[PDB]
Amino acid sequence: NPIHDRTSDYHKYLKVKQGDSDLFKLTVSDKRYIWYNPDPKERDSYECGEIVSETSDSFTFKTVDGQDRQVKKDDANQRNPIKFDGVEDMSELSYLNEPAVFHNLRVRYNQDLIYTYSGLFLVAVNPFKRIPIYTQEMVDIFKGRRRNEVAPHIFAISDVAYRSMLDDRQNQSLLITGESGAGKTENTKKVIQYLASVAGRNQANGSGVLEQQILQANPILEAFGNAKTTRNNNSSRFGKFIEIQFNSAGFISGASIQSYLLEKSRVVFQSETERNYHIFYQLLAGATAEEKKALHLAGPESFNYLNQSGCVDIKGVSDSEEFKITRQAMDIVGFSQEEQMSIFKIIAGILHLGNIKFEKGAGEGAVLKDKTALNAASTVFGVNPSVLEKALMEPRILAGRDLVAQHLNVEKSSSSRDALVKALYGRLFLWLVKKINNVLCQERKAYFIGVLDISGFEIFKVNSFEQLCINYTNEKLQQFFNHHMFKLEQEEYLKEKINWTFIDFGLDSQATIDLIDGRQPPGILALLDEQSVFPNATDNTLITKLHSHFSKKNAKYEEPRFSKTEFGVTHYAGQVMYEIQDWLEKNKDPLQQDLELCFKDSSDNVVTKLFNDPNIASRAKKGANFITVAAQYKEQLASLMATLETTNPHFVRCIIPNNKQLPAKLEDKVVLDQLRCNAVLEGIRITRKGFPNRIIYADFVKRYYLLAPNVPRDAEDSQKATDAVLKHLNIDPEQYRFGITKIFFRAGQLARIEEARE
Repeated sequence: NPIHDRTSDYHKYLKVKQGDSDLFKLTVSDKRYIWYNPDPKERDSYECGEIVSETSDSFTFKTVDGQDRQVKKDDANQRNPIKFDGVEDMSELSYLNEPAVFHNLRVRYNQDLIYTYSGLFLVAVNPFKRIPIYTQEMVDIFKGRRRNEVAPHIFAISDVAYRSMLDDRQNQSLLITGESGAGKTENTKKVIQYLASVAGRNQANGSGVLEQQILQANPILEAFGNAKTTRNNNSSRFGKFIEIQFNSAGFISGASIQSYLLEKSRVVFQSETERNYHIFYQLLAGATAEEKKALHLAGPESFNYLNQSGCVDIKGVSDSEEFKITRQAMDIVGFSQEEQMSIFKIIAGILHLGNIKFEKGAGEGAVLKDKTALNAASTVFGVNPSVLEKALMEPRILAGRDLVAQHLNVEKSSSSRDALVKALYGRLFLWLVKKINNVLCQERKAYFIGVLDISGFEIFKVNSFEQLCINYTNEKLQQFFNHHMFKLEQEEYLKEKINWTFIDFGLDSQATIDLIDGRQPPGILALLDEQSVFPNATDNTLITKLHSHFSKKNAKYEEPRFSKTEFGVTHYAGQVMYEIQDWLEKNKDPLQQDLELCFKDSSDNVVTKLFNDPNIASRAKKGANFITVAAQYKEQLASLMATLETTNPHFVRCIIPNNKQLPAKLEDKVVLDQLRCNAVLEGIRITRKGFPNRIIYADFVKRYYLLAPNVPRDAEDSQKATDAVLKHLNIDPEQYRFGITKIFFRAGQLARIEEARE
């Protein structure tokens, strides 16, 4: 049942059902169409045309409503011949317009074919349905297969990365990106699944204990890193760089996980129709009778951190059941049964801190009249409720050389409480991953295949400091792609006898990067850092600086017309308006030293290494105190790229067909503007300067042969074996760059040579 049997699930679900015959009796076209739009202003809605007057000025195409508009060779989105509809590689489409590219994966999608190669890119549209293509029988089919040797699948790009590591003896990397809830996380899971198979270490068919530890380090991270949102009922609230390490033989020997940008806010505040992290709900419905009273728990709605968001129980699964796999995977990877209670006690404590309703007392300054929830909160932790009490409403400050206790109003006595909660969860999660690495990362890793999982550019309603970071990361990854293209493009420029004219891109992406992290002149991240060192500077002066540095003095910068708090940065994808607000606070992650030294000596074995160890409770020591959140981010990002540059990358781009989570719903607007949020199309357009028919070597030699007296069927060398149907037919040095060595083909004008009778 290989590529041979046409009645296998492989042919059924991953292939376009293959007719019979082949010759002049298969769908044939003898005319020409075009992609126009019925609505002039509305861009994302197109329709089939008809081209009736050629004249090299414009195209006077017919319509379907009977009328006859016009257009020239600047917008004419000439549609590809129908024999192309369905192609697995868009790298062959004679025309590369926006609608053309949308139509292909549109046809692919209606046939449940969600994977499609676009150049060196791997495109995958979220099916919102159960396609049975992830079986063990499926994995065995991709083993030892080549890209052009099989159909497009996450397994195809996985195997290829694995084979290259064994052959070229180089390191590999996968870059899976896209909007949240668009396919990723799941794709990256399939990558690990496949690799656990081909490079598995079990006698007969299974895991070798080690493999499971890896396969099980996943349920845990989703329990703390996932939650239901408006995009997906699982949606990842963090980025991650997973490194799968091997030995020389090609056997999986260990792995290591890297974490980024955890959504600390979700803990304290979930949005409408959304819910908090899974771990909370799995605990409540999961913990047995005695465990509930042990930590003083009650209903999943009697907690201020889980009730205001108008939703609790999700539609499709339970929670107590998935709490089984959580504690199950927790003891497979290795976590003391007591260390697991410790983890839960914090998850439980967090709930009670959210239940501390601060009330007003004598004039300003709050009062916790009802010491009910705090006591319980302080119980599970192991801290002094008395000192915790006033360390949260009467912290000391170092104003001058005086160190004075200070009563706080409700707003600031509540903010400090939420800041305490975030810090805890953000460190616990930072502790989880840490324990997992020491159980899976290694000492003498031979080679590794890395899987970067993070979202690309994203324009929300209100962009804040966390959006600046990822958009800053994307600017580099997108620069990494365009740069990687040079190297290769130049290579196959060499073995063609005739070599192409040196061509450069200095990459206009460097400008935006300078605007963000530049040193001299200072960039956003720089000016922001100088503004944070002062125990004084506000959010007004913060933006006052930027506007005085970049307004009318920087191309990528823009000052809003009527807005008094924002600024716009022109990225690769477009302009994004950023709101200032609490950047000055979140850039330092302040935590009143009293709450720090309050927890720093508690009764527990887990909650203490969170406050006592600088590897988890602090940042790099240089000059004054430790560094800023933005400083650490620039550093880690830079480190990420250092590794990436050492590897041979593969690019996967996830897509969502609709904002409703429905199958068979391919929205033009939604899907179309998503092919530009990413550029998977422009990736090929750069090769269009040479050849846009990218495929293997020469096929006109080994495909056609019936054509009228011109080229024979079998000639001597695949280079000039067809030395007539593509030259003496109105051609000369001006098409495909084939001298005497190697090349790829050119199909731009390909339409006059074939389309009628043989």
